[PDB]
Parts: sequence; C-alpha cells; structure tokens
Amino acid sequence: PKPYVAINMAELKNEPKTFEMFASVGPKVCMVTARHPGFVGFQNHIQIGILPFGNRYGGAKMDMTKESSTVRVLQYTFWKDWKDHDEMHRQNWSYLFRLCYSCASQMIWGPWEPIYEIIYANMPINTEMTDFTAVVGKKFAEGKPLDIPVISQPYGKRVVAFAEHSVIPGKEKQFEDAIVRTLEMLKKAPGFLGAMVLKEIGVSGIGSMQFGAKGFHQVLENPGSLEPDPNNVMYSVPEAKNTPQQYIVHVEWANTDALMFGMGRVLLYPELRQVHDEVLDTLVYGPYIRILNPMMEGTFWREYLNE
Amino acid sequence: PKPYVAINMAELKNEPKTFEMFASVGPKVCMVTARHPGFVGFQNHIQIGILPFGNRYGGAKMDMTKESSTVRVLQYTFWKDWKDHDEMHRQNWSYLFRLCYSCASQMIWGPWEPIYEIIYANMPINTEMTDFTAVVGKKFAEGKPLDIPVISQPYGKRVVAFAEHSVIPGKEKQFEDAIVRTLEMLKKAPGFLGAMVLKEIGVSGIGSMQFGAKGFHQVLENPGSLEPDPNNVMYSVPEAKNTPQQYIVHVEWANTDALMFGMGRVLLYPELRQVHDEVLDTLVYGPYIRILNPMMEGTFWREYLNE
Amino acid sequence: PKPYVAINMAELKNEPKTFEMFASVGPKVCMVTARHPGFVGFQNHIQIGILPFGNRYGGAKMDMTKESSTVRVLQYTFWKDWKDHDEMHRQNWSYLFRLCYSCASQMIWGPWEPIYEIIYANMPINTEMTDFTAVVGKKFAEGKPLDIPVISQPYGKRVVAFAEHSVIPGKEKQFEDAIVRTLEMLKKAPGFLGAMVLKEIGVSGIGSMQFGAKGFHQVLENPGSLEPDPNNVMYSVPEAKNTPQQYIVHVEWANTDALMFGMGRVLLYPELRQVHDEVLDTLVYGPYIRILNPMMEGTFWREYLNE
Amino acid sequence: PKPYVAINMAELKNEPKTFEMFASVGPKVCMVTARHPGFVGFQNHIQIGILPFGNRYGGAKMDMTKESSTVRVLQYTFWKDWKDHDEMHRQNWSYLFRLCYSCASQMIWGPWEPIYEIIYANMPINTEMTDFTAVVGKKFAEGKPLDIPVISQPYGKRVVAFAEHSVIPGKEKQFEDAIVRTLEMLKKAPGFLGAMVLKEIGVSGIGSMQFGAKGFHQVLENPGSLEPDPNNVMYSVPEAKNTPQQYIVHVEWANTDALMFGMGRVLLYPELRQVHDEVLDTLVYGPYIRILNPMMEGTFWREYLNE
Repeated sequence: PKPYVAINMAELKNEPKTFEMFASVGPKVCMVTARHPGFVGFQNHIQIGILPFGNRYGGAKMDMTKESSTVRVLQYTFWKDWKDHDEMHRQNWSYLFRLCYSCASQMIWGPWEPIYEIIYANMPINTEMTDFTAVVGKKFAEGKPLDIPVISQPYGKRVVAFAEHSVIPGKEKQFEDAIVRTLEMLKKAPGFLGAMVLKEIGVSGIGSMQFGAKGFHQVLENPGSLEPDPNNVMYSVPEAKNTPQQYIVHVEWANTDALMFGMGRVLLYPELRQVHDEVLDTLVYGPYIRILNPMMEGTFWREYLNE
Repeated sequence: PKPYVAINMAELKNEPKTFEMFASVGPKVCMVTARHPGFVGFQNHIQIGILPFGNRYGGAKMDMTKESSTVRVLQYTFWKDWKDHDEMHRQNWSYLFRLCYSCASQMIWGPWEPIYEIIYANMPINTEMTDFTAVVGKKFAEGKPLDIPVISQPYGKRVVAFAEHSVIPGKEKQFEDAIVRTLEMLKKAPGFLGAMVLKEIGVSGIGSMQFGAKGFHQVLENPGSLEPDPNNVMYSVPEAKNTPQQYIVHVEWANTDALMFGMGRVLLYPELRQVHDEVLDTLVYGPYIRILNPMMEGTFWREYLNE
Repeated sequence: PKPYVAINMAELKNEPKTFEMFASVGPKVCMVTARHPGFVGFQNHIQIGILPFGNRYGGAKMDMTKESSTVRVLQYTFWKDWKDHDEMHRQNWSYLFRLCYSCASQMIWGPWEPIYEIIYANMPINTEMTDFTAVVGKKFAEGKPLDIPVISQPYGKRVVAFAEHSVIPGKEKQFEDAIVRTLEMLKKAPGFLGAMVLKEIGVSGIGSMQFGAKGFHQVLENPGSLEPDPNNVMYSVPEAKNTPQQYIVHVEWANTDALMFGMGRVLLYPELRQVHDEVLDTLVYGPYIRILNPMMEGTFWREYLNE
Repeated sequence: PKPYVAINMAELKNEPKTFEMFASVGPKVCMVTARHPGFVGFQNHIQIGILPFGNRYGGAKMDMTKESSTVRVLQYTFWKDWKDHDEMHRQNWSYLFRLCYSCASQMIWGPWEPIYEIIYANMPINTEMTDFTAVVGKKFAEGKPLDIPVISQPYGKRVVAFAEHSVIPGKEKQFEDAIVRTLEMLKKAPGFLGAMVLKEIGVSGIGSMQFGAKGFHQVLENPGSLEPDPNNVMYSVPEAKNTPQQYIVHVEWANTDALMFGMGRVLLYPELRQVHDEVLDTLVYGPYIRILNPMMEGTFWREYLNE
C-alpha cells in the first residue's frame, strides 16, 4: 500500500566533519527508527545542485557540490500510518534526541520535518545491475513480463528531481488531476526511473525541534545528554499544514542528463507541454527543482509500496 | 553436492613483496592442491576492511588497504570429503611445505586452517557480464527461467561479507534454524549474490604447521628445502574443533554499499530484525564482519555445489 | 564454412611512430586485401604480454606494453580457399608491397606469414554491448534461444590467448582429439568467448618477403616504389609446412583475469586436467601463450564461419 | 594468595588520538574498577611486536610500533574471586560502559575479555632502581636474604613475553606438569623477572560487550550516554570457556634481548629443550609469542600475590 512520508530537512556546513558524522550517526538514527513496527523504510538524500531552467537560475547548476559552502539533506522515512512517525520519536526519544542533537555543531538551518501523503506513485523496486537476470527470469516464469521494471540502482547510483510546488487555494483538484496526467506521459522519457507526488499533511514539531518555551530552553541549554520534554510540543501535525497547499513532485532518473532533458520534456514536447501548462496555471510558487543524490536508503520501502 | 571447506588464514606484511609472492607462489599451491581428485575448487580472499557497525568499530572502515600495515588472507579450498584435504597435504607434502614455507619471510601470524561443513548454501555459479545472454538463452530453451541466476562476477569484481559467530553451547540448533530463516529473507536485498553458512568441524594441524616437538624444531630450523615429518601431527581434525561452536556466515554482494545496507537489512527492516534477533540471542562472540575481496578463484566449485 | 587463416607476424619498435603507421597504413592494406572475392575478413592483433604460468616465465606478465621495447603484431586474414591469399598478393602486388614495405623503418623481425586450416572452431559473431537486446529478440522470435551467443565485444574490448604448440610426429591425431575434448570442456569457464584450433599447412613466401636471390636483392635495394619480382618465390605454400606439426590454440576471453584463471582451468580442475594431460603428452614445444589485443578487425569473418 | 585474572583485549588505530585516550580515559576506568573490594590491582599492556622465532614469522619483529597501523592492548585486572570481576562491572555499569564506549572511534576489534585462573606463579613485587638498597637492608634485617628479589622495574621499564598455547583435549595435565618444569628451569636465564601460567576459565560477556539481541541493538544505537542492559548477557563466564583449553604463559624480562635469548633457552639448552619438548607435544596451537610493554599498572597486585 502507499506509505506516508516524513522528510527531515536540514542545512549543514559542507566540510568533511559533516560527512563523517553522517557516516556514524546516520546509521544509528536509522536503527532506532526501525524499532517501530510501522517503519517501512527510508531514503536519505543529499542535495547536489539546482536545476537552472536555462538561465532562470543562472547561478545554479545541477552539480554544485565542489563550490557549495553548505550541504542540504532531505531524509525520507516511510510509515504505514503517519501517526507512527511521532509515536516512534516519543517512544525512543532519549536515543533519538541525543543522536540528532549531535548534528548541532555542523548545523546552519533545521531540522524541519513536514509529513506527506502520497497521492500518486509510479515507483519500482530498486535493483543492482547484477540482479536483472534473476528478476527477468522470475517474471517470465510467473507469466508477468509486463511486471519487469526498469533498473533503478540503489545507493547513490541514480538521481532525483525534487520539484517544489505550492498551489492557489481552490485549485488543488486541478493541480492534482493535471500533474498525474503529466507524470503518466512523462514516464516515456528515456532513463525515467519512477515518480510520486507528495501532498503535505502537516509538520512534526518534535522532529523539527519546535517546542514551547520550556523545550526551547532545554534544547538551547543542553549539554547533549538531557532530553527536552517531548510533551512540550505545542501543536499537532495537521495544525502546521501550510496553506497555500504544498506538494513535492519526486521524479527519479538514470543520470543528470536524462533528468535535465527528461524533466524538460514538459517544455519541449508540444503534446506534453499543453498538459503541463494546466499544472503551471494553478501555482503560487514553483516549480523549483532540487537535484538530489539518494545515498543511504532502506530499499524495502518500495516492496511495501508495491505489495 | 555440498563440499567441505578448508580456510587457510594468515596475516602478512602489507607491502609489494608480499603481493609479488602471491602472484608466483599462489598459483603453484593451487596447482598442487588440484593433484587430488577430491579437490573441487578454491576461492582465495584478501581482507580489505572491517564493517564498522556505525561507530561500534569506529576505527575501522570497509576499505582499509591504503592505511593497513598488514594484509589478511583467507584461502578457501573445497573438498568432496573433508578427509581429502589432509590426504592431499600428505601426498604432496614436499611441494606444499616448500611452497607455503616460502611465505614465511612475509608472515606475521598463521597459517591457521580450520575445516568446515556447509550447513546451508544459496550460492550461484559465477558469470562474467559477457556470459548472461547465453545463460538466459539456455535456461529458456530448457524451460527453466527460474534457474537464471544473478550475475556474480569472478576475479575480484564483487565483495564478500565474512561474518564470524560463536554460539552458546546448547544453542547450536537454535542458531542454525534462525540464521537460515534470516538468510532466506536477506536474499531480497539489492545486489545480493549468495550466502552460505560454514560450521567448524575441526582444524588441520598439518595445514596450520602445528606439529609436535620434532616437527616444530624442523620448521624453526628449516633452510626452506627440508620438510618436517608430516607424521608428527599430534591431533586429528575433529580433536581441534572449538567449543563454543564457531560458524562463518559468508554473504556475497555486488559492491560495498550493497553489502553495507544489505547486511544492514537485518537491523533496518523490522520484519527481518525480529528474525535476526533470534540469531543474536545465541551468541558468545560476534557478529564480527570482515570485508573480503575474492581475487583468485576456481569458480568450478559452484558447479560442483549446484550439480 | 570454415575459412583458411593467414597470420602475418612481425616485430617492430614499440614507439609512437610505429602505432602511427598502424593507424594510417593498416587500413590501406586491409582495403587492398578486400579487393579479392575470396577474402572473408580479418582480425589484427598486438601482443600485449605473455602468460607467466606462475613463475615459469617469471620475467613475463600479461601486460608488458609499458616496459617492452618492441611490439609483436599478428594479423589474421581469412580466406574461402587458402590459394586465394597468394592470388590476392600477386593480383595487387604493386599496392601491397609498397604499403607493406613502408613498415620497414620500424621493423626488427618479419614478416613471417604461415597459413593454417581451422580444424575446430567454436567462435561466435562479435556484438557490442548495445546489440544484445536485438540479438535476443531475434533469436526468440526465430525459436532458437540456444543460439544466443555470449557478448564478444569487437575492437580491443576483449583479449586473446594465443597458445603455441608443436607436436611429436605421429601424435597429431592424439593431439587433435585431446585438444578438442579440452576446448569442449573449457567453454564452461566464466568469460569464455570462443576458441578455435589452427593447423599449419604451409608458409606464404610472398607474404614473408622470402624470394630467391633476384627478389632478395630487389627488396634490399628498394627505394620504396619498385616491387620485387612476385614470380621469384622459390617454394609453394605446402613446401614450407613444418614438421614437427605446428598448431595455434586461439581462445578468447572477456578480460585478462578470466583468461588467466580460465586457461588455468586445464590445470586447476582435476577432471579437465586429466583430459588436458593427454595434450601435454604429445608436445615437442609449448604450450607458450601470448596475450593478444584484437584491435582492428573485420568482424564479418565470423558471419562467414557461422553460416 | 593467587588472584584470578581478567584480560581485556582490543585492537585500535595506532595514532596519537588513541594514546591520548589511553592517558585520560584509562586512569578513569582503573579508578572505577577500584571501587570493588575484590580488586587487587592491574597491569595494562600494549603489544609492541611479535617474536619472529627466527624467520618463522619473518614479517614480524620484536618492536613493530613504528610501522604498525594498529595497537593491541591487553589489560589485566586481578581479583580475589573471579566472580568479583563481573560483579564490579554490573555494580558500576553506568560509569564503566560510558567510559569504555568512548574508545569507540578508535576501535577495530574487541573488546574481548577472557577470565583466567593462575595455576603457577613465580612473580616478584616491582621495585624501582632507587628501592633496592632498602629492600636488601630489610631482608637482611629479617634474616631472609633468599627473599631478596630481582629488580623488576614498573611502568614500562621491562618487557613481557605473552605466549599463547592451546592444548589437545586430554593432554591438559601433561601440559601443566611440563610447563611448570620448564619455567622452573627457565628462571636461570639472565634478566628473567618472573613467570606465571594462566588457564582460561571462561569469558566475561559483559566485559566483551556481548549481549543478547536487546543489548546488541542498544550498543549499536548508543549516542554515548546510555548503557545497554547489563542483565541481557546470555551466558555465564564458564559457559564460554574454550575447548581446546587455552593457556597464557606470561614471562617477564629485563629487556627484549634477554627475552629473545631467554625464551630461546628452551630451544638452545639441550637439557631444557628436552623438558620443553614435552610441552610442544601437547599443543593444538602455539606457542605464539607477543611482545608486550606493561605501561600503566597497579603494582600492589603482586603484594596480594606474595602475601
């Protein structure tokens, strides 16, 4: 079935000490998250650049990692029920806060953790280039050759277009109808590895370290080994849902050239351009497209999706 | 059928002179071992690193070869009957001892050669990326598309997780049942290339250069061209079998990221975590996971296995 | 059908001026040879090294190109009838000699051009990695999935084991029966891309620049634009056939590791070792194994072979 | 009386950050261990090299510290009753685990903590070179000049031979009788500073961080300030005792030359060689001899020993 998605977002100094902390603390956080039975997997991204749209963002490029002073992370965790996310946080708070707070020394902004419903998904399981022979054989043995997926390689061997949209109040249904029509045509582009549309349902205060006064002081005063009062989060997840309504159109690609010209198909192919124009007419903000590297991931979230 | 496995282990100086001796002496040892009709192949590994488990082994990393002062080798030889191994040694002792003793100038520890029974195997034949078209065509022609394996590339083009376990006396059956259930679920991970469980049945004294007093003096005094008395081995293979019972869980992977997150599936995927927890409850020691490169190998041992 | 094979052999200085001549003069010679309707293609090799057999040739390695002062070329041309080769030479003598003689300034030894019959061939068509999808589709459409070949990549993207043998007079039939049995078992090795057995039938004097006295003086005195008398060759092709009988066992491999351990299968796999021992018992000379790179080739010779 | 001995073993990166942690964290652990009234002292070693036995371990030497990428520590703690060790761990677990876990970033292997009974001891109190005048005066005043010991200098000013042995099941009594006879003769060697024989009785799971599944996850997930459940150790100390039986023959020496030739006395002095041959005939593994530097120690354990 479709899981819910929490996306933990932060910006950190782009230096080796940051990536060293990713290597030791990241897996620990993941292991704690997997204590909860509603956890179905994760997909952790680093932003490598920004789509320039010609020269609309003429200072951007798809790979800015060599010059950027910061690194933005977008850590997806997938949940059977959206309420499972904060339940896991509270049940494991002493571990999670002390782990996550160890990020602080490298932090410039965040964490900020919106929660999403998946309103459209066309996403395959991941496979390595070594796997496809057995995958093909099994599907033919089962009489389902149409169920043979593209090869979507895990662990940093593909790229993600992370397309931000906010929609004019009252145009949400028009946006959702047109973006699904768009993505159903976009899947013809070479190197297309899947797409999904995430619709914000709220924000996790506890995952965003957003407490009332008491917890704010405990965070600021913390030596690192004392957790803030998790009951001092003053708002529930849906209370923070934004209007204008926010969406992420998440599209995965074999490589950044396939991404650039594949996403460009909605501008370059007249038939698809007419459909995507219906998306554009509904927007307050966007499309703004971040280029992401899915580095660390628990690929079994796609098995839950496609079961 | 399932062969038995001898694993010759040693630690040597990590310098070019060591690897030059590997290139000239290694193939000779292998050719001598092939003189016995019970020899069904070999798979020789160099350890490239250690799985850090987050920062549990924080001084380790998966590839330590550029900084390590030593190199550990793990030379698997496969046998129709475990008794064939020491019979081969005795029949070819003049060649074997003089070849193996030429390693001495580079040796820091070893050799130590435990013998194992294979209690579980899910291991495919090796194939190069050039082979898969013919493999696929043949399996479909024979009506067995389910028999199409993953592409497990030979000669250093995949990586091995070598997971050491020792088990609480009386918990061997519980360990074996639980590890098989674990590996039957682990095979879903991307880039999984096979697994087997090795159960120690003893140690080859002759392969470990472990003699009584007479042979010990002959080894220490040796100019290089005189063999110690092979009848001065004081114990049989089963007499040296360890209690607590020792096992190796040997898992092969497309690459080190697939290894890291694939082996990590037993920690990150709740359903598999519950099963693997049954393994962990039985342990005296482990899991300790060495990262191995299978460089020189006689791939036909998997043909014997899968016939 | 099986073509005949002429192999033009020479040794030249290993310097850029030599390879510049290969790139400009090589194609011209090939185009002149294609003027004859019995020409069915070509496969031109540079020797990159020598198989060391452990340390039997301890000064050799599989890639010696960085240190070697010379480069050996082995240019195969394939012919419907062996007599076509020398006919082509004489019919196109003014072009061929002047092109071939332009190599002189780089020459150390040669040319020497033995002619061979193919007594065994298991050689596929070449295909690039882009081709296999269409090959598979066509073979299944034709109901012949067993005819799907391995991917044998052209133009320097595979390697050749060139194994020289000479056979004790009277043991030719034993050699031929045993080598075919050996190669039929060898094809199981990973990365095996095909094999054929070449049996010398003679030597082309004209292709070897081996004339009587008159033509020898014309060669030595030549300014470069005058051909020697092509009718001054003093022996026919079969008159120069060697006793002890000479053979080439030509085996192609995905890469040099697959070659090393694949060819080693006749030493490392007891069942195959016993068969190959029958080959070894017949030899005056060999096996001596050169490692070749098939760089420039007319791949359609395998289409003639396999029709 | 004879105390019991726990030996905490680990391997860490050989870099200054490791030794800085030894200097600051090491004393803290010792002070915590001294909270238990059964603690009678400690002797903490770094391995500086390996005895090469001629060129049997030809890649080793007695001082490898300048080239080695790792450092092995062997931390002896001495206990009135062997049960006192784990009792101390459990009673002080909050401090001990959080101190020991700070080793994490430097760790490659371990910790592994076998427990031993001392079956033979000929070990003097330590004295500095300033002390011997008063020691001599007191023993003569008491009429016991035979009780004047050698000068065994504390704090890194002597060296230890750490000789690993494992014994064929059923030969333990022969080993123990022969090694005592050997050490009673070995004490004649110049620079001999004492010897003891340690017989393994089991392994401390809590000291080895070997828990059931629950504690394993707590270790891996730890931010650094939360201890695993010390009650989740699944085996008692004797349940992990090895068969083949393991022993340490621990011999102390004025310097590494006295060590090399003194230990060599069992090979070079015919009368002693005959006795030591009876030891060698009982072995599954060994002798393997590590060269240790006893840097940090609580010398009063020898006062308990010799009272």
